[PDB]
Amino acid sequence: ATVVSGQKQDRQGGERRRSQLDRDQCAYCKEKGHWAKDCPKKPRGPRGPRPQTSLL
RNA sequence: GGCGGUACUAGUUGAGAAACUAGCUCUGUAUCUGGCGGACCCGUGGUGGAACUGUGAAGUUCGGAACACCCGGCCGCAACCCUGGGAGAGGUCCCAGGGUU
Ligand SMILES: [Zn+2]
Repeated sequence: ATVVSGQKQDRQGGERRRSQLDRDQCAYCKEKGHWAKDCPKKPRGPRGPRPQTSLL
């Protein structure tokens, strides 16, 4: 056949870290003990307090 | 907890407002990159072979494999982006594909 495909191009370099994330660390608060999916910061309803006004 | 703006409160300085510091109020804030489940398909991917020999390590024989738990991809999902097309009084739209999580 000859002539089908070819290039052979070098391209490397993928060194990146996640704040030295640990298998026992949190990727949210950076706290060690729980996981991000278990971060106590994870907000969620219902809502806390409730506003209310009258004549103003 | 920390800081900034606000006012006030205290202390100091000062004649002076004002300056500074501290206290604090409110106000506001700032982070899920390792993705999570699902099924159970593929790779012996990872790790602990089993007994036996032996003071000890190490081996040996067995099987030459098995199992188990995890593992990756993989699928379902949402997020982000690359890519394109065409018209539109200037970058609007709509929609599909992939990768990664
Ligand atoms: Zn956390």
